[PDB]
Amino acid sequence: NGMRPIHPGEILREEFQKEMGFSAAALARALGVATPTVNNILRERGGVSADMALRLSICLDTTPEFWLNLQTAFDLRTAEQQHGDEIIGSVQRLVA
Amino acid sequence: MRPIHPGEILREEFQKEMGFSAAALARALGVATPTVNNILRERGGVSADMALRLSICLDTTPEFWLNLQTAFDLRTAEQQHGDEIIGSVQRLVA
Repeated sequence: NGMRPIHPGEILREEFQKEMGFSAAALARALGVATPTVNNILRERGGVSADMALRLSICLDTTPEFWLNLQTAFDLRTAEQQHGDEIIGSVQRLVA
Repeated sequence: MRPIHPGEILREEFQKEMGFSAAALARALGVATPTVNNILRERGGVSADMALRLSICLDTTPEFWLNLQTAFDLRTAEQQHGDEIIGSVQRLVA
């Protein structure tokens, strides 16, 4: 298929939210961002930016790489799933 | 630590080394020459799609490029909005 893309919002929701019990608005206030931004990420609609990842790391006690690496892994897995065969068929390696 | 754009690594460690033109790279990548130039000139970032293309083309992993991009964006964010971020975020209370 292969392995399912994991949106950072899934981690935010399943591992942080489900346990700590915060609302979207509560998280937003602590992040210093607007609630709709948080709403987008939790619903896995919007990605995590460098600014957001820094905010999350302070707010939830993580590194900011944790979040951006989740984002790029998701984005890569998605690009592979969506465009992987087309890319493999159209790119030539360059050794000189 | 100041930021390193992935395009600098593409330009200095691959282009300068192997001596290809921007156009030759774009042809091999299956993309437009201005798309390559925007990275080489450090005006734009490397997307997942571009990272995949580069990885095939230059025998790298795609993560190699994305992690360079992630590092650049974080370092940049910290350098320009770090104080603003520290001043506006509170540890969430469980």
